[PDB]
Amino acid sequence: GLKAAQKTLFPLRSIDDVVRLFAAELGREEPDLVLLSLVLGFVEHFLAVNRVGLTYFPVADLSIIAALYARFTAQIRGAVDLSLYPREGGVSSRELVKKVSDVIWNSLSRSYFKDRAHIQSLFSFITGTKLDSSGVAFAVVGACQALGLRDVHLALSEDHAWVVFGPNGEQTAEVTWHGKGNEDRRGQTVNAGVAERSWLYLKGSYMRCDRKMEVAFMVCAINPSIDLHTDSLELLQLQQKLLWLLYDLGHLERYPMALGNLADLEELEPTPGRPDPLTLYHKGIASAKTYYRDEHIYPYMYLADYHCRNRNVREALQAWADTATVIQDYNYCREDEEIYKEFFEVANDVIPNLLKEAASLLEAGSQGSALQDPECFAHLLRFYDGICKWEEGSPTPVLHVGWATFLVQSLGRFEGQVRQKVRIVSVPVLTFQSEKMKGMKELLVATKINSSAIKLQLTAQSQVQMK
Amino acid sequence: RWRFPARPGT
Repeated sequence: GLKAAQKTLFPLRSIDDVVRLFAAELGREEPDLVLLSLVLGFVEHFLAVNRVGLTYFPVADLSIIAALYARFTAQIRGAVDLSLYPREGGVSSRELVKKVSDVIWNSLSRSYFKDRAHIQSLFSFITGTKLDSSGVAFAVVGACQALGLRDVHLALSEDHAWVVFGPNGEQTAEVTWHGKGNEDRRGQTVNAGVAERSWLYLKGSYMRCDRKMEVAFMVCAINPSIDLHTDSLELLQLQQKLLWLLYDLGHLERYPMALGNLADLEELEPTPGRPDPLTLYHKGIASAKTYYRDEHIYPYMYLADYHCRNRNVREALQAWADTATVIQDYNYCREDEEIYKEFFEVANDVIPNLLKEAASLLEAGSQGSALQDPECFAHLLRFYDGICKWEEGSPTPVLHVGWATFLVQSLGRFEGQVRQKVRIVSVPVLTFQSEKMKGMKELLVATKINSSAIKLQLTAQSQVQMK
Repeated sequence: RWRFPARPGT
């Protein structure tokens, strides 16, 4: 497998030597996913998992990396006989992709915690026989590249990974598990999930990677965590530098989440002469609008979290409103629980905490407060409108009474005189999409909000207590 | 623990 030109940079003695390797591979016809994932996993093992003995950087010797490479390629070539699966015309078959998926799956440790850190790379697969969910999909794509199957590529939503292949790259196959206690669907298409308009499959507006984007995925998959309180500065630096390399070559253009990740790293440690974090967050949103029909949630969540961290209440509320405007056109389905948890935490923890602090600061005489800005009240209302509209037509409900007390409290953080300025109109001015918010319009301007009436309108509950 | 690569937040 390893060609002479792939070996000339070893040993890798620094962050910068690893970046040089990535640069060299990204300059080749096709970057070697197996080589690159092994190198990252090796470096991550000795910078985050076991730093005993570390003095600067874990030197990656060719003999060591080549031996791991050979273990991988021997395992895949011996287990997958290509003669059994004839390939017409640069196109792999569903049976072949399933075989490769089975070889990876069947190699894993019988029992292990699937939620651990540092089990994403081919280094983990070879040395520990352990992979996380998305790691299995990446490993299938790396195995397929090692086999010469140029048409097999990684597909990514915001919470899941699978593969595309076949004539025109138009076929889809599940190759790993999703979540905890869901039933395998390995071998099947993603068409039911697309048709049901779940967030998990993005209404079909998911990422179809080329090889360079598969390199970007492995970079985003670097985990600098040493423990709950400490990150590896070395791995943060490596991730940041590799992301800029990919950015400069054009390979983040269609990868919103990578752009957000890069923006986050720039906020932590700015690189002189590069774009500000805000510019990068906006670029991520633009990517989602340009390539994915503005059907992604996380570009707006990335932006909102940045404003939240910086206590920009107005801009945080606007970005969460924008978040909800995306989700409103989805149906909440069985395996979408991660995005429900995110909306729940924003509505019922994050926004309440932000508004509580804003209330204290207003008491102390703050000027230009979000709490005195009717446009901010309108953003709060748009946030809840999008969540209510999301619920419409969904097979599983979203709202319940455990949301209602937080809604009443948040509404109440704006005085009646501020709330009155927003004009709610039918199809500061706001239009509601959801039937639940339309029915609540009446209640939104009283000096003291009617808590019980709000609760009734937000929830399926239609009666009050009997006695 | 484990988070999906490049998901926002902590």
